[PDB]
Amino acid sequence: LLTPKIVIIGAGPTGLGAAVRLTELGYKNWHLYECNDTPGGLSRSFLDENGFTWDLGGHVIFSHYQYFDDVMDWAVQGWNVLQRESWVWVRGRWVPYPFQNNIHRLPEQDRKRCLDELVRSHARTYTEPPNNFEESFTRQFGEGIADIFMRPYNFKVWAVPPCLMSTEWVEERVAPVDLERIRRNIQENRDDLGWGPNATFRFPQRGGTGIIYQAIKEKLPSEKLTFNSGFQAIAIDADAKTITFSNGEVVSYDYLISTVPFDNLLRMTKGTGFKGYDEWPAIADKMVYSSTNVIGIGVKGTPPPHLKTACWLYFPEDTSPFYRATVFSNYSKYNVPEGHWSLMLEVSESKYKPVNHSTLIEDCIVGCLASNLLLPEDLLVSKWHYRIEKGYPTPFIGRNNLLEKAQPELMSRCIYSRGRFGAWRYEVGNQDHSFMQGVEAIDHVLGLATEETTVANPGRVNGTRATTHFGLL
Ligand SMILES: Cc1cc2c(cc1C)N(C[C@H](O)[C@H](O)[C@H](O)COP(=O)(O)OP(=O)(O)OC[C@H]1O[C@@H](n3cnc4c(N)ncnc43)[C@H](O)[C@@H]1O)c1[nH]c(=O)[nH]c(=O)c1N2
Ligand SMILES: O=c1ccn([C@@H]2O[C@H](COP(=O)(O)OP(=O)(O)O)[C@@H](O)[C@H]2O)c(=O)[nH]1
Repeated sequence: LLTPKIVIIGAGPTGLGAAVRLTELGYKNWHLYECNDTPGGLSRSFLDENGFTWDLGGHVIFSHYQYFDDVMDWAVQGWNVLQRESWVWVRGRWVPYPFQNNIHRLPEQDRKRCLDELVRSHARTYTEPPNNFEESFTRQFGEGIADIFMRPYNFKVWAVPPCLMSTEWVEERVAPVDLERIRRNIQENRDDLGWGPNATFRFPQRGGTGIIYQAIKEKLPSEKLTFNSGFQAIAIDADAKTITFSNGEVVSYDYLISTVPFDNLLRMTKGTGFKGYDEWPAIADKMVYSSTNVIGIGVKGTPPPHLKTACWLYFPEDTSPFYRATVFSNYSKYNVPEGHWSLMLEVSESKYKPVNHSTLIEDCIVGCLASNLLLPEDLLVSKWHYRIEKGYPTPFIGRNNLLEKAQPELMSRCIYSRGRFGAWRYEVGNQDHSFMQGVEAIDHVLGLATEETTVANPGRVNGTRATTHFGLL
């Protein structure tokens, strides 16, 4: 029985998600193309010349779907399960994540400022909802929390002024505060712990996050996968329904599951009969994102007592260039050579926030010294660096309207643009979301489902847990 030809571009979690579902269904007429030598995309891991494994920034596995959990169990045996121990370095103190719920750990005067400003913003009411993320967190948390944490931290990570960001992506990312709880915490010095979908997470014992997608790759039919730099897609002809690669090859498709960046897709896709086609270049120009610099510092010995069981740490202040540090050796003993530990640092970059790359590593090290991560006597054996051009899809004001101008037109022509940058929706931008966007796209294409829940209803997916199992486990 011959079936429509499905081509997948990209072997990150989204693409592999589509491939896995097809495999589960026993579908035969499909092929996946990837221009990297290795599966995983932004979820790959790297082994440096000194024996240190690196992820591309802190990655931890936590799932909103039974399906993805099953896939993880199926792909990888040997998981470490950890309770999140995450902190914020601010005003000379270690404050438990989330900052806003734990202001009792601030020095007295900062704590008083945070509480008082929180009381004052409770006393202020408004006719209309906030127009942007900054107005939103300022009204919600008060000027104390905003000044000490929300504003400097959010610029430091997003590399975009938060006043240019929308407000509805925050549901599972920005914890709310309760004034009565906060006052009680202050009376009792009682930490407020365990908030959020990654309060518990898991991480592979060996090979970093990338081992997951390597194992997945090895489970799929090898003949249906292509990993080669010549297979970078550089033109989509939607009339002829072909994909032209950088090596000059041309292949046809009935359906295209594209996980390349949405801006890249719009600029390389040509055809007739697309409504609004002439606007595509302006749409692509308006898609806001930040780049991500990953710096891996390998250190002799063992981490200091205050970092013994730390996971990831946040740095709102200008004494460090990185917004986050991960004690990556605490996820697995095998991420480092014996007798060492490691810090994985993240520095954002954009048009609003340029980076001097020639001084970046040394600046990170100076930042570690100033932020209680390293001491002058620490011995550094590895200084790894990796720059991601497209790191975060900014939830910028106007994003949905831009997306709605092209996405339904692409889909009506059998082109499904999905994943972290394929759909450009940060709030469903993690590994489980991405993987499931691939699974769901296949379901839609094959008529098993009438809608794609994850990419279309971020609120629904993150408010519940999907219960359906993965059959190959
Ligand atoms: C700093 C940082 C930190 C985190 C995370 C990201 C980043 C940058 N993530 C998000 C996670 O990385 C993400 O959800 C997935 O990698 C996205 O999956 P995709 O397949 O959508 O994109 P992704 O970028 O992964 O994959 C796309 C693939 O398509 C390929 N491609 C692009 N253009 C092509 C072309 N023209 N031709 C052929 N191939 C092409 C690329 O090479 C790439 O391999 C995360 N998630 C999580 O669950 N927990 C976490 O803690 C984190 N933390
Ligand atoms: O103590 C904190 C730390 C972070 N955030 C917010 O949570 C968002 C998500 O950050 P996180 O490290 O959860 O996600 P990631 O950067 O990995 O996408 C950030 O942009 C912050 O605005 C917060 O409200 N309180």
